[PDB]
Amino acid sequence: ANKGFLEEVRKGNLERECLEEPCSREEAFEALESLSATDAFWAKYTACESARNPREKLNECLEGNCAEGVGMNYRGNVSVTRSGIECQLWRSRYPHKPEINSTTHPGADLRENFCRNPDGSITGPWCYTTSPTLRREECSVPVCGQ
Ligand SMILES: CCCCCCCCCCCCCCC(O)OC[C@@H](O)COP(=O)(O)OC[C@H](N)C(=O)O
Ligand SMILES: *[C@@H]1O[C@H](CO)[C@@H](O[C@@H]2O[C@H](CO)[C@@H](O)[C@H](O)[C@H]2NC(C)=O)[C@H](O)[C@H]1NC(C)=O
Ligand SMILES: *[C@@H]1O[C@H](CO)[C@@H](O)[C@H](O)[C@H]1NC(C)=O
Ligand SMILES: [Ca+2]
Ligand SMILES: [Ca+2]
Ligand SMILES: [Ca+2]
Ligand SMILES: [Ca+2]
Ligand SMILES: [Ca+2]
Ligand SMILES: [Ca+2]
Ligand SMILES: [Ca+2]
Ligand SMILES: [Cl-]
Ligand SMILES: [Cl-]
Ligand SMILES: [Cl-]
Repeated sequence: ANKGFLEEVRKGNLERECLEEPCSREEAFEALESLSATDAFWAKYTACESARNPREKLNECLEGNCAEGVGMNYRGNVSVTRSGIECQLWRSRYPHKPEINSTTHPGADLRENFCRNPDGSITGPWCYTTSPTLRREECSVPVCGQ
């Protein structure tokens, strides 16, 4: 947050400016050292608004081992779908040509074949499946706070 006066003379600090106070994308950018880091942080940050209080809740959401809300914040290592289908590598173009990837969604952390919810799918974190007949399916990930 920018209370207006001279705080902006200080070098950006993520803890002070974004975690101890709400911040704008530009503030986050100033506090971080790259666009990559900014895209990643901003995606995790916005996906955790429903959990900014208390800090323990916010930190858990940002860590992303559990899904908050619809799970756009999820960054865990589950790579199998609900029905048990092994997830397809996000970077692979087979058996399904991904409409969603690193380019269309930077900061979504679409690594390997881990489940993610880059488009805010209502059924939670998902992944393109290795089954030729099923393009994508949601995964079973633990919900934050339960
Ligand atoms: C330099 C003073 C300018 C303000 C003139 C108003 C009258 C005097 C009252 C003083 C209170 C307001 C101080 C505001 C100001 O300029 O902030 C100085 C900054 O350098 C401090 O920055 P920083 O610690 O990052 O921001 C404040 C915020 N509570 C935080 O934790 O981020
Ligand atoms: C979750 O998955 C990540 C990503 O594969 C694992 O971290 C990687 O671990 C390898 C060693 O096995 C390192 O070479 C990589 O640098 C790590 N990837 C990065 C840069 O994040 C991590 O160990 C896994 N943890 C769990 C929960 O199993
Ligand atoms: C992302 O998708 C676009 C078109 O959908 C494609 O041009 C690009 O090569 C893809 N890259 C990834 C993230 O695999
Ligand atoms: Ca501030
Ligand atoms: Ca600021
Ligand atoms: Ca700043
Ligand atoms: Ca602090
Ligand atoms: Ca403050
Ligand atoms: Ca600024
Ligand atoms: Ca700036
Ligand atoms: Cl396809
Ligand atoms: Cl990868
Ligand atoms: Cl899905």
